[PDB]
Amino acid sequence: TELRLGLPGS
Amino acid sequence: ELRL
Amino acid sequence: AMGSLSRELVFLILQFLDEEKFKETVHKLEQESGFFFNMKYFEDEVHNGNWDEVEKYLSGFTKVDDNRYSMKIFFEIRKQKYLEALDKHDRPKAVDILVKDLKVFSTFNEELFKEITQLLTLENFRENEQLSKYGDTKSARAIMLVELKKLIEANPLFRDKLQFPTLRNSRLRTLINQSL
Amino acid sequence: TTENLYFQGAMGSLSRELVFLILQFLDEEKFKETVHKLEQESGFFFNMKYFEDEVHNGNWDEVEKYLSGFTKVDDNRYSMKIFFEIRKQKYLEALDKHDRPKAVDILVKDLKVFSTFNEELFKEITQLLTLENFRENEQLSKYGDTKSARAIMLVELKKLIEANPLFRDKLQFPTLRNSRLRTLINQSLN
Repeated sequence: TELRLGLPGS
Repeated sequence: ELRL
Repeated sequence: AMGSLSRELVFLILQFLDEEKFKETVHKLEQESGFFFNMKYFEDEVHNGNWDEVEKYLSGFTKVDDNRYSMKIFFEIRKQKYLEALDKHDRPKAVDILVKDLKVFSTFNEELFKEITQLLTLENFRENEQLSKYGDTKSARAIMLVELKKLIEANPLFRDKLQFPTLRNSRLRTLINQSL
Repeated sequence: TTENLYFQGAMGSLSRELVFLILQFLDEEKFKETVHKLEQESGFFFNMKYFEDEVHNGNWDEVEKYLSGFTKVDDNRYSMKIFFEIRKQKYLEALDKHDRPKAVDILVKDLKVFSTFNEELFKEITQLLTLENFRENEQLSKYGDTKSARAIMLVELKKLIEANPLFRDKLQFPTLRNSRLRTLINQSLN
């Protein structure tokens, strides 16, 4: 599982 | 009335 | 029959509180009992950026470390709150959000926390390629809300908490009138 | 069945009686925030123990929202004095913490409404901002600390509430059988 800086929903 |  | 008698009573009381228009009471009961998650209420609080209430309401149902969905829900909300503070050019507030709300996520991914921290020094956070398409507060909250609904609907902790039962109007009042 | 929902039951509306049955259920379930939000929104019962604990802790926003379910600031002379004393205390606490920007914000947003009623008083209150210590003012020379002042103010707030026609009759919880709502619904469903 990863958390990302990008906007939710890619 | 109110007071200090 | 809604499982336990306590659970059935909570649902009957929620209907009564809604008919009497005790609106804040409805959402405190949903939160404290944890029996029903009101998506419509949650969507409205998020739309309005009422972050303290959003987290207090969610806390009746889950904690940040319960599972991967709960972790991403609090992460996305706290990231939005931080980007809004940077967007209003309020760096003291953004540092306060970073330290108080986002720091917990450094225990999962320390490099991501460093990248989020580095946005503080940009003239515009949109200079970061991952955030270049961020529009404004309105567009960003709507996009975040689409993701939050998916995370809540897939979260096993919200199983049986997303459907209000079909009840005849004033069910509690009718049952009490029948009791005596 | 000769039984009423509770001992003082037949005296109010059914909605009022259901509110009291629900309040006991919420209390036994320990849904504390729901209890006090229901008291406030229904306006049927003023919980003196809860108000005391919220004042003791200086939770001023919650103290005012709670009071707002029972009275408006300008309702009568007791309500006026209740709100004035609370806002005066918040203001004095800001000055004691040497937070003059917060004190002027309390003065403008919370205490200014009282200037219409008493112009000289609001001017005297305002003038406290410029003192090195507000205890220099003769009428506040006996002010001890945050703990002592909140306790003294609470004694006065209790007397004002007890004398206020809007509260004086909402201070005693009615007499209910144990788990009354739970017992009646359980028999009605069976």
